[PDB]
Amino acid sequence: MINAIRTPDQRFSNLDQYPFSPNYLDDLPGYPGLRAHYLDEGNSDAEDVFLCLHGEPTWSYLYRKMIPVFAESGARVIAPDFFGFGKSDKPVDEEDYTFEFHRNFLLALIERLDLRNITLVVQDWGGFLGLTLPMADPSRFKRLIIMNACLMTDPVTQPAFSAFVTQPADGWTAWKYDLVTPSDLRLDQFMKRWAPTLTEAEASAYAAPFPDTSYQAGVRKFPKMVAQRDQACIDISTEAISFWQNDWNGQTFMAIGMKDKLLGPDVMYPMKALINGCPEPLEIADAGHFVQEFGEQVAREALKHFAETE
Repeated sequence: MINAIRTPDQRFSNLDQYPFSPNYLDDLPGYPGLRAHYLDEGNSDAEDVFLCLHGEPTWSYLYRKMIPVFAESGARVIAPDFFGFGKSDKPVDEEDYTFEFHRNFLLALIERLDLRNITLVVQDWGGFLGLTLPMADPSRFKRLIIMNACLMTDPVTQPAFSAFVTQPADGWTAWKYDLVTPSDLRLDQFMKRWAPTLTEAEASAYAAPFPDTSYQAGVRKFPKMVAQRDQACIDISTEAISFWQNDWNGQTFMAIGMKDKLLGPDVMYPMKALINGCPEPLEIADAGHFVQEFGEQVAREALKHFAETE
């Protein structure tokens, strides 16, 4: 079994702009005893479902500006927290966290809730994982909103998606050094550095899930998994490419956080070329890596784009 700890609800008591009522699932196939938290907003009987996937080191809090917009259009919004993150249970051992550990959780959740007509909404690890889900059951997915993300494939198949692991020094090397080498990891202080428009209250909401380092085994493992891609990760990621090029016939919307040192234009303009029918990217000039902090514009533009297409 997997040994996990749970964050005290008290830590989430007064989160700025997070009025969303909690939903949980403690009975997922392959994840016994592990309770997963997810948001389930908007009309539950909606034709469209926006599945919003977060990355590192965030949780569904990152979608708080986008969720109202999507919901007001008549849609259902599902925003799950990865194990190790947010209000989900947190495995204490880093080795329990793998690519398939998170990917199979997502497949398990989509089946349990039986989600169809999915507009996939992705960024960072939500992208790395999320972009390999449509091929597993393509009839469930109808659209994609891709923000600063790509696939964890091998450096030969796609050099773009590995070159940042090399450089620049103030880029990935800094991002990884800040997350895996501090024994005193203050996620609010980290997020104030990498998302410099965050208010003090917003930033502390990113530290809320982690009372102390014993809750951060999953926050440490994600950077390590980018650097050291395992065979299952490469095979699934490289097979996902062929899906996006050849099989994908759904509506796509892309938005780039232009100030992002790691997963900005040089990762995203390759990513565009691989997604069949991907239009011109909305380039948000003032946005860094966490484009969802400029998410009200992205959400509105995506709905406008999708509506003026079909």
